Amino acid sequence: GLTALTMAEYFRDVNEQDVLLFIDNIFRFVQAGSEVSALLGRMPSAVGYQPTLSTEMGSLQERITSTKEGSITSIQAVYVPADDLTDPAPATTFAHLDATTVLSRGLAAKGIYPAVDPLDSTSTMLQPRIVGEEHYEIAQRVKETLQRYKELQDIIAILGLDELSEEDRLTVARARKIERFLSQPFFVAEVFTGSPGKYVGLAETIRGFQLILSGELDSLPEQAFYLVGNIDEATAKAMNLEMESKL
Amino acid sequence: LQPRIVGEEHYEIAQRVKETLQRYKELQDIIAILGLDELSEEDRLTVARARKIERFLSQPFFVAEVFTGSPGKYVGLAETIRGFQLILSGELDSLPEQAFYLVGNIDEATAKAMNLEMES
Amino acid sequence: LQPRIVGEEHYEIAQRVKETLQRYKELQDIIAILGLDELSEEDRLTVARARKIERFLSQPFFVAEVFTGSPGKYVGLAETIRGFQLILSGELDSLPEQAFYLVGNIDEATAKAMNLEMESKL
Amino acid sequence: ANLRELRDRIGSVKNTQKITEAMKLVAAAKVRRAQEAVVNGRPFSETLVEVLYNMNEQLQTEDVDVPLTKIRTVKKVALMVVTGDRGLCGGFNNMLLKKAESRIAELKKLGVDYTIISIGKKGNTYFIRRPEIPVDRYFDGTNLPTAKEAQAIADDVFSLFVSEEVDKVEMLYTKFVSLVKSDPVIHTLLPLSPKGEICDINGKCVDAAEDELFRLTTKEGKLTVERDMIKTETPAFSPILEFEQDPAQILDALLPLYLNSQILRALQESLASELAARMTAMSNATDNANELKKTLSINYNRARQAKITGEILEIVAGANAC
Amino acid sequence: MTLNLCVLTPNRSIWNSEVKEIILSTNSGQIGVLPNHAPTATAVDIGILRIRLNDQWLTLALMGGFARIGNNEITILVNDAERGSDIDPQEAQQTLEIAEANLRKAEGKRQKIEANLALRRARTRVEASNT
Amino acid sequence: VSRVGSAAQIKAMKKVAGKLKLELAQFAELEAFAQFASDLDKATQNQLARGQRLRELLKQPQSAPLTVEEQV
Amino acid sequence: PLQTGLIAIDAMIPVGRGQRELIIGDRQTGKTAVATDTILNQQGQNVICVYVAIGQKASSVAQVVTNFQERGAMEYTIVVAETADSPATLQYLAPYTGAALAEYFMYRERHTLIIYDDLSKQAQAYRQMSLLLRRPPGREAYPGDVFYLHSRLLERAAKLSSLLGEGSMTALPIVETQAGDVSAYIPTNVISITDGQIFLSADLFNAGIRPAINVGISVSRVGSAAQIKAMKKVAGKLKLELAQFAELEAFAQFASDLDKATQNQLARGQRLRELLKQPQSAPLTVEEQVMTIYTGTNGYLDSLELDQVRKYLVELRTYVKTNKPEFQEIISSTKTFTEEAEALLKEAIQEQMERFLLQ
Amino acid sequence: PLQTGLIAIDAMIPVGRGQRELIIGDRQTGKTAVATDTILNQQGQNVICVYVAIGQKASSVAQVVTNFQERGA
Ligand SMILES: Nc1ncnc2c1ncn2[C@@H]1O[C@H](COP(=O)(O)OP(=O)(O)OP(=O)(O)O)[C@@H](O)[C@H]1O
Ligand SMILES: Nc1ncnc2c1ncn2[C@@H]1O[C@H](COP(=O)(O)OP(=O)(O)OP(=O)(O)O)[C@@H](O)[C@H]1O
Repeated sequence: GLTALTMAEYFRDVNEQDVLLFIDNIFRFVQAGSEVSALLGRMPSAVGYQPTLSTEMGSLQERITSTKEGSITSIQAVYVPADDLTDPAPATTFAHLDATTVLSRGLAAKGIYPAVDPLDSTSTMLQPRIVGEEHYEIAQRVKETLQRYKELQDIIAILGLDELSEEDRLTVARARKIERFLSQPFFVAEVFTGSPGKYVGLAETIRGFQLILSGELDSLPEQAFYLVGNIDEATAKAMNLEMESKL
Repeated sequence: LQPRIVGEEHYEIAQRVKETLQRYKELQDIIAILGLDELSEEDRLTVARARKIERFLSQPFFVAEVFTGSPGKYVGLAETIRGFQLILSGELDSLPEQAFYLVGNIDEATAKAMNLEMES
Repeated sequence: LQPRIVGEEHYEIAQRVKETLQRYKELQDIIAILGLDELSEEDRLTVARARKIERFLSQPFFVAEVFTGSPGKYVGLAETIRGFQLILSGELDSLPEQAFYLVGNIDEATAKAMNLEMESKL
Repeated sequence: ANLRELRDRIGSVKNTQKITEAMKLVAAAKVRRAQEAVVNGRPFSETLVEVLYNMNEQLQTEDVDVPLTKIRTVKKVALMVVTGDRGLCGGFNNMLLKKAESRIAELKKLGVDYTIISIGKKGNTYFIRRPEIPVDRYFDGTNLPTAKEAQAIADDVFSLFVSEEVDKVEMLYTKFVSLVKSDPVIHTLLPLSPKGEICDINGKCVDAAEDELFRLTTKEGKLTVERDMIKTETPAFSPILEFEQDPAQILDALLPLYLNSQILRALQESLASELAARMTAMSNATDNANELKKTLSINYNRARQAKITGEILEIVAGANAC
Repeated sequence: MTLNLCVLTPNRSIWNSEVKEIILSTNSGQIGVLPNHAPTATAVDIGILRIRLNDQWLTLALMGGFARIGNNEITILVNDAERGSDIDPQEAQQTLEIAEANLRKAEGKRQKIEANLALRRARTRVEASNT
Repeated sequence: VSRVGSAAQIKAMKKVAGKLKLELAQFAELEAFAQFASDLDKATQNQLARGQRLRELLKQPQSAPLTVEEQV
Repeated sequence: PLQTGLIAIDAMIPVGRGQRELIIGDRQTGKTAVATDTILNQQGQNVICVYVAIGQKASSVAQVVTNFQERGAMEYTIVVAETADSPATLQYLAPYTGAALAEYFMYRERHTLIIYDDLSKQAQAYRQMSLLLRRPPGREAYPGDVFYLHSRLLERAAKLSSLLGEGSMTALPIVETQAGDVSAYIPTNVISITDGQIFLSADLFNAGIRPAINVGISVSRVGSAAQIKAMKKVAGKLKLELAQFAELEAFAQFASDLDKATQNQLARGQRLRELLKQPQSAPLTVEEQVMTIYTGTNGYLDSLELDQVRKYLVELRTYVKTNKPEFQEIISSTKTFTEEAEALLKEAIQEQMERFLLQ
Repeated sequence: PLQTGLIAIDAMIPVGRGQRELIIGDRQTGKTAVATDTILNQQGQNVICVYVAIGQKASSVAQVVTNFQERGA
């Protein structure tokens, strides 16, 4: 890990680049440290880890920063031992994490790659002061719509969409379209999915979600938003799905 | 707590209090998941009496007048014994649980219950 | 307990006893809180037969008549197979559970059932 | 073996949560089916009440003198109670039996010679274990309440009345008006108005606010009910019906249909209300088992870390002692 | 080719199909309704209601009620109706023997009426199970 | 438990209290299982009643003993 | 693909040549049984098999080797045996000699299979000698290089590079958990090292379902690349339907008052579970299990009773293998589930349903 | 009183000068927003403030110190 961090710090410092340092399972870094301390004979810390757990972790995490030159951003895979977030490997890993993306087998199976869970993913950046009041409120409204959909899935399973209230039906349709619009074709997954892949900045993101969330894009199918970016492409796919009907 | 040291009346009242509290502690987890609606009539009566007992156990302190207000009460032993005889005997069975919370000398519990019902 | 070693009748009756006891152990918390009355028709029969099997697994030992206070019994293998096959056949559904407690074989179970019925009537 | 029994307790709590949410969902399905049953049994009673209103208007000047509309003011009383068949009920059967205790406590005072017909299972178990109450019949929910239970009840109460042994057969049931709350009502049944309107225990025409055809719709993300006033009713017109039977005997052959329809409607309402109470009780129990599972998982993680710590500290203490 | 006929039990609509000739077991006696009948409102007895499918004359098993005749759109409100034959007569005789037995047992003035209604309904149960 | 068992008892106590521990454990399990049973048999109610009478009999004030004939 | 003969493995947790799959379970759940079924299923394939018995009882190894000689799986197998009376050094060295033998055969262009039965015993032997050499212990007194012990061994199981010979060595280590503690030290080590894990449950073993594979918690990081083209088609439907059954399983006691589609999915899952059952030392060929999955997942056994599904399937597999060898040939040569194979299979299913309803 | 500026603290958990009041919670539940609120509230009062960051990441200290500098504390 320190070898990788040195190779990344060169690119940051000397070339003034924005570096993306990918760590593999950072649990195995902590585990290898616990191994070398058990070998050197030191007395273990609480749940069996090395006594130098917090300092060993900090000596790594304190060089993934942003200087006046560039910025190293790290995306670290985190394994939770015994699935508890209170174990000293997650308890000290999470003292250095800024955001969190959970990848969901549900979305991976139902075809909504990238399979990031929208509700179990967090970020300390998603605050008004940091991202703008508009961005914050649209993100909160999308989370509320998805949460209402997840709460209403069982009710629509029992009764049906024709038996819900009008506002709840409108919510269910909007959330369906939103869940399908979170998906995106990748420049890398292009080679087997075939779709040419898209890059979608944040401005077009919030502007497409504002439209799909207000009552402007309500007269469109669900599969017109699926696997596109840049909501104008969603309207183009919609026009194609309507050409299939006028034909 | 022996019938030869504290007398038989004190001993029997303490035993009955601990018995109802033990029954309550037993069915605590069942009434935590399910609730009181599933218990029998005698078990519901024991639950209500155990709740009145655990409220009549609290008391205002002179040294804690800053935290609770409602200044402290000194309660003798005879008053405690009469109050718990009154609770377990079924006489004080139709008055709110909050009438017993943070008082001394169960005549104050009755005064508080009357005040609460008249205030609504 | 392999079929080729133990015989198909023995192997299958052992498997059925073990499945009934495991199903009863898995039904334990859906009973212990939610009520034995609301249970389905198949699970009530499972619970009844599994309690009868649990009682019938017990046996008085010759060396333990100081503890059980009753004479001990030697039970051959064929009588065990026949007794458990009777129990989970469904024809011993009429005997009380306690008629299967601490009995040698299944004729002792039926005799104890008869005695219990006599004590209950007169 | 303490950690393993903790793991097993947590697993049993997970099983309890899964089965309580299954019970909640199947109770919601059964509420929807009971609503379907009510809306399917509606039009029969609609045509019946319009026919009977017209015929009574054709008979107010007449001498109808049917035993069902007749008033026997000597006032014996026959309270009847429907209760929950199955269990856990939220607090359904408790409130029902409690209002029954209230009514009989008011009645045995006045000497009106009360008596009780129990229809539910929890009700009749309560009544047999509390033998200080006179009782007339027992019924159960094993038999379906859709047709045969209610038809037997109608037979029993009809033969109770026309053999003029008792007056004032009134019913205690619990109309499904809301998910979390369902307050029981006492409606009189047999001393019925000739118009054909269901009354209250006193009789001040509570058919006005009956709010037919409850239905289930969510409000914002959670299921509620919505109950309106008047649907698909055409009672006004009555052509020349040119009766073939006797004008009083027409009502004599008609009014048992009103008795059966009212009893069946009350059974369907109390069934839907019992299932709604069960749904809300199982929702509460699922939520409580959820928070209990969370607390158990926290305590177990703490115990596991403490066990690992103590074990390794003991091992290293022994090694350093060597 | 005939007037519309509907039987309605308290919970469900039985069948909204029309049949040609219908004999009605009434309180005054068996009457038959002819197509394009003038509207006559008749009371119904616990008896045998039979239909004419214009292909085969068939019976309905009802437990009482009241029938209205409309302008070729008639309604029959009953207490309990069994369309056609659904039970066989053998269980019906195994039930009539207990019917006549419990009449002898139950002789209270209210149980008098209970057993009399049990007889009146069991009899029409059999005489509708005839076909 | 007692590893010595009824050999540490007089013949009177062996006669009257030989099969009692196992039946008391069986009653305890039965009474546990009958808490979540709605309808009961008459024999089950009688067994429950006997178990509860015995459990009331099992009580003793401290330093207030019974002899062997009182125990019998 | 590395065919294990167990349908629930080859469809749900497929193992490939060069993959390290963990057979982890509790005691007496069927780990050795799964290993033996795989070694017996390697009969047709030219896979050299290695079974390493570490700290076992000598009569257990005797029974296993006589079972091998009986079923004829001894001509392509080697048995490395270090019983529990051996010094700790020999039980610690035995898996490495097994790996050396399999490496010889692997680098000579042959495909090999190695089973390390109870690697936990090797870890305990290494812990014993580490403690006796006075080394600083760790958690559960294990030396800090016990992960190195296990990883240095498991990384030898490779799939070579087509210029080294296209050979491979599949490793099937066996790890025994205690009291269901998957978070125990050595199980976590081997779970971190190996490609996938195959969990066995004592509750499933007692409930009758044997082999007691807990598919909901078993993973295979290799995925469908360890399958033939004929198996992925039917495995998709098997996966989807078993997942739906696992969802609705809590609703099985309320099946009567449920939707018809939900009752259908519940019955479908509860009779798909019946075809996952399998007797010991009877591995199925890939065509037999393809036909079994096809029938079950399409619903040509949604009419029979659960006490008849297994018997019907045995009679059906024998019927197809005897009467219509063209289906076996299509699935064997082309390795794909051809529409002609579907036609032959539907004809055989119809004819066998008639012959079975003839009783 | 030692006023923190927060209504809830100053109303229900009042703190005086000379009291050791603990700020206890999970991670990212506050406590540093609270600490900085109490420090920024001492502008008029004649109170020296000390802030010891014992194991925080360097960027958190950077944010806190720049907020202090900007707001004048
Ligand atoms: N598929 C199966 N069908 C029937 N029985 C089986 C099956 N698999 C295993 N068994 C039975 O389970 C018993 C134990 O199996 P096995 O020894 O393979 O498990 P194990 O976990 O290796 O045992 P141990 O824990 O002693 O190592 C054996 O008697 C065997 O017959
Ligand atoms: N009162 C508040 N209003 C708005 N945002 C707040 C408030 N308090 C805290 N936050 C936001 O919540 C996030 C966490 O708060 P804070 O920095 O106080 O916790 P913390 O002490 O850093 O937790 P930890 O040190 O364990 O990470 C911060 O990014 C902050 O912007």
